[PDB]
Amino acid sequence: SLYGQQQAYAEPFIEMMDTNPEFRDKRSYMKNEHNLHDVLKKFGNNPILNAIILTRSNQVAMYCQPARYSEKGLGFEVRLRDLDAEPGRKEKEEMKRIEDFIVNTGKDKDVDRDSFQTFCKKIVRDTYIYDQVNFEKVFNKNNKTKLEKFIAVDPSTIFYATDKKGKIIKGGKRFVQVVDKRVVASFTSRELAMGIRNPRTELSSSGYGLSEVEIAMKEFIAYNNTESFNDRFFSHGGTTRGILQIRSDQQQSQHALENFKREWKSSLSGINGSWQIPVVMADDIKFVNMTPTANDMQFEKWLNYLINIISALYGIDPAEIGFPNRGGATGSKGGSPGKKQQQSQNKGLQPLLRFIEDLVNRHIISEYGDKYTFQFVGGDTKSATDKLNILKLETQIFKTVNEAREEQGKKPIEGGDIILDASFLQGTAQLQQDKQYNDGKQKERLQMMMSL
Amino acid sequence: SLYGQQQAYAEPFIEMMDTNPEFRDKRSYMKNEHNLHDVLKKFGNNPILNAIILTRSNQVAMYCQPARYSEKGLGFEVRLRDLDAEPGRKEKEEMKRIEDFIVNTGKDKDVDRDSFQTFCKKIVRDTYIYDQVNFEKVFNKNNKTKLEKFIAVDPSTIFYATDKKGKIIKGGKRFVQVVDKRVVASFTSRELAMGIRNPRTELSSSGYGLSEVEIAMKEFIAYNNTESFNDRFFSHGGTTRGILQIRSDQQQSQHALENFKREWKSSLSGINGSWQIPVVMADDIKFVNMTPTANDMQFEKWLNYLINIISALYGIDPAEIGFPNRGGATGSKLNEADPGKKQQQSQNKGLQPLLRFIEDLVNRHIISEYGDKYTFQFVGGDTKSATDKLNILKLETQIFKTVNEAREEQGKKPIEGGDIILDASFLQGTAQLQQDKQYNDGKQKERLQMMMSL
Repeated sequence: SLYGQQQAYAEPFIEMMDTNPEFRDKRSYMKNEHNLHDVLKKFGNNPILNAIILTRSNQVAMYCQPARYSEKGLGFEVRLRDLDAEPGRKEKEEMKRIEDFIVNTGKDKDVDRDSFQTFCKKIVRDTYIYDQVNFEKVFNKNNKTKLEKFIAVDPSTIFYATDKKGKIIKGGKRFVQVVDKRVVASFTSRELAMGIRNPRTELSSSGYGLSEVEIAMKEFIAYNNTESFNDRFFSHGGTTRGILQIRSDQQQSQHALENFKREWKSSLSGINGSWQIPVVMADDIKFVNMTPTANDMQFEKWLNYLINIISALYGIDPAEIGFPNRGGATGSKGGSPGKKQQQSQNKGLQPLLRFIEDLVNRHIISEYGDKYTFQFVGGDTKSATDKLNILKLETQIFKTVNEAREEQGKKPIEGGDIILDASFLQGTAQLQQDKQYNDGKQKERLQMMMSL
Repeated sequence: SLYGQQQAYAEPFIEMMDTNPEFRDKRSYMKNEHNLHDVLKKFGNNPILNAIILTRSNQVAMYCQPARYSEKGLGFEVRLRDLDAEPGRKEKEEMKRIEDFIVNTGKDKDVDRDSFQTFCKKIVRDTYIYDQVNFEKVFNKNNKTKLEKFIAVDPSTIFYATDKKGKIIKGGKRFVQVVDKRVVASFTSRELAMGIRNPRTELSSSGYGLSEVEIAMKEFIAYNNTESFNDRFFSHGGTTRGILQIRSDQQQSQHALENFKREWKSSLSGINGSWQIPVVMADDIKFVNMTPTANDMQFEKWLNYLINIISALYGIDPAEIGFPNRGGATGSKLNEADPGKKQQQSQNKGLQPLLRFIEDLVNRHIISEYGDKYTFQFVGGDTKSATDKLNILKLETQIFKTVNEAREEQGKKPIEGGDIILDASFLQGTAQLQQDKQYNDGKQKERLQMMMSL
């Protein structure tokens, strides 16, 4: 079963003729193709797709460091789930250990291992080429319960394992690694993650993702063709401006024509000849124009249209990648945190972050139990000025001088323990007199009782 | 009956020729077609439709996390229905358990199961291709009353079951799953949800939805045709600029012409020849122009028009997805969304229906297992910074709260000299009442002294 025991079928009921009984083929949407990822691999050098992949992975890479050590607060943090909890002495150390483990991508430091930055760049590339991310989790050999490493794996090699009955295996070796159409490794669901951004209920989708390269493939081909078309003017074209027709009773001999070429080049070529005019006395002379006087690129609008579509599918502004955004160029105003940057982050960048977070939470942190959470966190506008303004209000509303000083680690002072509000002091000054009056009243009552 | 016992007929009175007596066919609007979803499946790879599905699903995905654990408050929450109620000790834990269940899409954690994000993405795709969402509810095998999982199911496989009398079944196995025109499963109303965005009273609609792909189908075909037209210039066309006519008393032999081609290419081709001019002494030479000097795409306006219609049907801005809006960009217009003029309206139009629909399904089908006291809602963020909370309390402490009540609500110890409102007039009042007491005390003591004297 794909997910679990269910009475609705979630896979093709009749076993389709997969090339191998042991794994599910990555069939194209129309089933016209069974080796889709080897098709997509040919586009991994596409300049537009790589410009997108690089801009996204560069943006993501800024978040890879822990926020804990980043004084601006920008980065990631490992946190307790409940916002209301205060972490225990051991919990704070466990959270710091998990952060360090993530940074190092493993228990020990090892310069030969990918950093978390390299891991994130890898899986971003994999999402945007294949829409499939895989990383293996390696447990300690002596203690299978202890996680030691996680390493990203080539998604083109990972396939769903299938039972002899053509059903996808659950509980067993759910995944296999296939190289040269033989199984070179196998994995449980515990040992290998799979992440997909564009899921489908479609039975024949067989649980695989859906690459934007597949959807946009016609556009990419059209792009390639128009680029080659515009380039071939130089590479293969005739740039010849025109034909100089000279005509007389009979054509000149080849010798005559070649020494006419010598007179020409010796009199008119380069800078040296540049402003001289030939005199020629042929019976008639004509020049036939074969090209436009001013050549430029063609199909610019077509290109813009294509790239606008591809950008809309990927969720990126064409102007982010050096194209006009058709229609979108008008307006795009905003306010507030940068007017446009904030929404251009919303478009795409936030989903990718939350996808990475989801993968990490499901696969890694779950080894440590549900009390913790991994989240990326942006900065805050909480400078010393802002914190002092906030506390300047809290000290009217809540905080005595000594509570504030204690929060700074500064010794409480005699004459603290007071709210900085004149009404509070007028109250205490009233109550003091009230106390001294009641003391007098009660003492005089007692003295009267003793007199009687 | 479709809904229930009623004296008005809600279905075609004469049984229409369904392919199978056992289930109602998904007839096309005009009944020109009986396998409509197999038609629509061919459009599921359309780039425009996929751009819409991906943008909407990505927007929805951000709400999938619980608000409880999300410090910006953005996500979903499970809540009591009444705003006036205060949750009991057990209710808070039950709500947290239900939230966790939703996140996990089931009782236990299982990496093999869809997350809520994947579920929402799936059902969004299903709504916009088919206008039909289905997910099965799986109960515990030992206790049929205990829900364990809910899983999204391929809507193209789900059909209404029909009695032998052609009536839609109610109370029994209302639904069947059909694969290869054989029944592979059956379901009660209890076990499978159906949600539809575009209902119709039309008797022959038989309770099925209405896909925008059906309505827009002509536009999608026109789009495909114009795209193929523009592409075929390279793929299949003659790009030939023109014909060089050279003319003399008789045509050259083929050998002569091929060594003329050799003189030409050896003298004029590529960068090497790029600025040389041939001299030719034919009797006459002419060049016939067969194409425009400057080619570009055609029917761009037609494309914009088509996509404008499709966008208007789906409820999305053309300019969200890289097309001109033929409603002028300044005509589209203290806040109601995330910042930015473009996004606020398309946010309203797309998300608020879609979100409220997803909520509707969750509430009717899942939460109803726990009874009506709870409600599921998506929630946006809030403008409740420390500054705003301090401003609010700075007013509440003038209007309501003594220092000690405020501090206690923070869990901070009450202070001697609290229990007072922070207003000078309040203290002047209490100082008055104090003097009043001291006066009445004096009066009463002097009354007592006179009475004892008297």
